[PDB]
Amino acid sequence: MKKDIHPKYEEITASCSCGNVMKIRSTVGHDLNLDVCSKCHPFFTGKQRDVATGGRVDRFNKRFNIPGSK
Amino acid sequence: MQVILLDKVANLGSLGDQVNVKAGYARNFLVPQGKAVPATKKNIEFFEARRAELEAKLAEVLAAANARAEKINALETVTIASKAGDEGKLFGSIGTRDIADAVTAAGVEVAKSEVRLPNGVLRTTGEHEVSFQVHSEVFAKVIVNVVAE
RNA sequence: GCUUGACUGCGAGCGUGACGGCGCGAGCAGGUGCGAAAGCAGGUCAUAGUGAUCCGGUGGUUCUGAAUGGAAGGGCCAUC
RNA sequence: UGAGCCUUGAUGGAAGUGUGGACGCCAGUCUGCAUGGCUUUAAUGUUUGAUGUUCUAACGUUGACCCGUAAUCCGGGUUGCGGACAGUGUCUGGUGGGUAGUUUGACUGGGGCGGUCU
RNA sequence: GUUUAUUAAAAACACAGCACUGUGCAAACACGAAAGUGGACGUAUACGGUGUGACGCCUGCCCGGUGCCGGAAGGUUAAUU
RNA sequence: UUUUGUAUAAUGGGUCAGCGACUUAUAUUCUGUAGCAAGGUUAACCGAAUAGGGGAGCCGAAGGGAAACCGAGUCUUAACUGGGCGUUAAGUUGCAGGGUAUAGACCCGAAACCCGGUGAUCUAGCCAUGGGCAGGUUGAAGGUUGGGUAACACUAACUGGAGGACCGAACCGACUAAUGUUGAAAAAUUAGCGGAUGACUUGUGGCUGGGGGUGAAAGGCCAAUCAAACCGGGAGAUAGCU
RNA sequence: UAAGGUGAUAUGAACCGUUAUAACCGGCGAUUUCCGAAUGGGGAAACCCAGUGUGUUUCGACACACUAUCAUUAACUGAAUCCAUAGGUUAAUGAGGCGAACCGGGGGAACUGAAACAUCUAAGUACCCCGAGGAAAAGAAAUCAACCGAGAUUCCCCCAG
Ligand SMILES: [Mg+2]
Ligand SMILES: [Mg+2]
Ligand SMILES: [Mg+2]
Ligand SMILES: [Mg+2]
Ligand SMILES: [Mg+2]
Ligand SMILES: [Mg+2]
Ligand SMILES: [Mg+2]
Ligand SMILES: [Mg+2]
Ligand SMILES: [Mg+2]
Ligand SMILES: [Mg+2]
Ligand SMILES: [Mg+2]
Ligand SMILES: [Mg+2]
Ligand SMILES: [Mg+2]
Ligand SMILES: [Mg+2]
Ligand SMILES: [Mg+2]
Ligand SMILES: [Mg+2]
Ligand SMILES: [Mg+2]
Ligand SMILES: [Mg+2]
Ligand SMILES: [Mg+2]
Ligand SMILES: [Mg+2]
Ligand SMILES: [Mg+2]
Ligand SMILES: [Mg+2]
Ligand SMILES: [Mg+2]
Ligand SMILES: [Mg+2]
Ligand SMILES: [Mg+2]
Repeated sequence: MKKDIHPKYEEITASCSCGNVMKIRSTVGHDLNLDVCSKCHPFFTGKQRDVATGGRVDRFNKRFNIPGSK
Repeated sequence: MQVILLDKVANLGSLGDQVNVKAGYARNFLVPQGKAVPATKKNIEFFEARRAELEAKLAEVLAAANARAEKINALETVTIASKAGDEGKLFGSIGTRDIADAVTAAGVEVAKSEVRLPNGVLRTTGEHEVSFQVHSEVFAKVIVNVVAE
């Protein structure tokens, strides 16, 4: 709903029947939530997927640091 | 993809291998519970260094002690004295604690370990081919001679 | 019987329309067919048989082509 | 279980006995055991897909406990059931008067109906 | 019994009864972007939706059309590669 | 005023007084007038501010062609002819006016749509907690006892007290007629009328919000408003109509 | 600064002032009940009720001060589990509410126009919401230009309807 790391959420867009309509739409992202820190205990968090990777890319732990200074 | 190891895992994944892994590399297994990976650019920078540096500590055992046979086999034989009576039967028996100390004074604190010695010899006076080894691939055949003081 | 004038490029001057537009047209240029030749032929005896624009499709052309050479795309001509 | 690889046996090396098997041009190979002198296809593996079966570890739990806490909420922990299922995001086909915006011509002895429209 | 407060009290709405249909419980269904709540602190002798409207004797033929229920072998067919 | 046409019995006005409708901005084009002239003129800005400075730039003295391109010519065509459009038309910048364009665009006026708030002190449902129902009837089930049966059915007195039960005040409701209709009253009064222990009736407070609620269903009710409430806004909506 | 004054309807009364300290004007300070973010709990705003302190006390007890939530840190504590977290207590700091336009950001109509209407228009406007400042925002080229070169952003005139 804000994705703890690489924060994202409900952007708005519109629809397109190609024929007629431009009804507004609305996005979101991805819910989901895992993580378990091998430096203490399994802290978890709700993050997007493309948000999980990134952390799991070269953070995973090297990233909690930003939430420190939330 | 592929990742390093920290264990053995059914698949070519011996301690220290970066190959044949599956998507979502654990993070729910092989990384958290048990071994791990987070390969990255910095984590291999050290681990990968293990290939080169380990080969050194592992090379020495095959460097200094490999052909080291001469320094204990350059002589045609070692010779110790004792006591006999019959056609040269040594009462007790002279062996490791003896051959060793002797050659040790010579320059070999050799231990009675990997020595092939099938029996505490010197029981019979004369020669006795006693091969000894310090390392796996290392070993040397050295004949010994029994004499009576 | 012989043929392809159901030609290509223009057009004096007219008729008819609010306009878009529509119609008639001798004569000129290039090449045709028919006739010995004068000459006739720019579709059918004439008057109905029709759809503007836009968006595009196809072929032709060095008209243009966003640094330049190309290209895409645009124009122009022919046509759906 | 297909397809690719590509590492091996089978289309262009002589025994004597018993007997197993596979293909076989049915003048007859190849190999098991007890005893002796590159083109076509089988399989180990490896990749990649198709379906299934099992598992744990993600994910769920509107089962049971402990703690925060002399809370029905929430969270964290122990355990059981389920399990890569379900569920969600993006994209996508079908449904969709539930809901929304609209359209539904003119002439005409009033309007309609009929008929008309170049 | 109810109804058009302020021109209609009725033959209309409701009713108990009947039938069809859906729902295995985190129920179907409804309110809600969600959390959550109602259904129900109920659990198929229960809850919902539709139609008929005590009771009596009954409720015939049609599945072509539309809708719904099952099948899903074969044809056609989206994103995707 | 509107009409072919109105004394018209078609429209508007009781009368008077005050107010009440072609404006404004920039752009474009004509007309008049003024300046200058193949040239006319500056914009922002600077500023010893209406000066002076600033000529970025806009318009005209050249046009033709779709254009490259050519040029008083040029397109057209293979054409050197003809035909189309041009070629000894002075423009330009102010000022005042006629018109147009963008704007609310002479003025007044919809029924409506959209956005955000206020409303369940009426009313409709529902929740919690309290209250009301004079009097007079009928007389279910159950039960006791007598008869009766092998035993149960069954029957008779009695007791018993049921019911969206019966007549009828309070209370609740509204079927009929008269009166009222600038009323006593924006739904009542008078005489009758229906229910009146029930799906009853009522006090207090609470909960549902507008495309939403509630609805024993009439599109009914949601504050004298309901086929989509009231208030404020988009707003001078739009009005080929009066 | 001064010959006059105690605001107005508002006089009357009782006073204050007059050749160096009334009144009046300006600066700084004192006091500033209660309600209201409202902040001790509560609450039909201006009121109901409480905990811990304090002095006086005619020693009865009363008037006053502090006690909101949240965050940064620190100190002390301390579960499920060894630790360790979680959670609790305290202290100091700061924040909360209110505002005219202008500014940045999240969300975002329809009327209307197209002489109907769905693309398109109105318009990113009206409106709602968050946030900051005297200004915001922007800003020092992975810019533009054409083979010459210019040189962050910003605003005005023009290119051009
Ligand atoms: Mg004819
Ligand atoms: Mg509709
Ligand atoms: Mg509309
Ligand atoms: Mg008509
Ligand atoms: Mg009745
Ligand atoms: Mg009525
Ligand atoms: Mg009535
Ligand atoms: Mg019926
Ligand atoms: Mg029937
Ligand atoms: Mg008339
Ligand atoms: Mg009159
Ligand atoms: Mg009239
Ligand atoms: Mg007057
Ligand atoms: Mg001419
Ligand atoms: Mg009754
Ligand atoms: Mg009466
Ligand atoms: Mg009665
Ligand atoms: Mg009430
Ligand atoms: Mg009303
Ligand atoms: Mg309004
Ligand atoms: Mg508007
Ligand atoms: Mg108006
Ligand atoms: Mg207080
Ligand atoms: Mg308070
Ligand atoms: Mg319109």
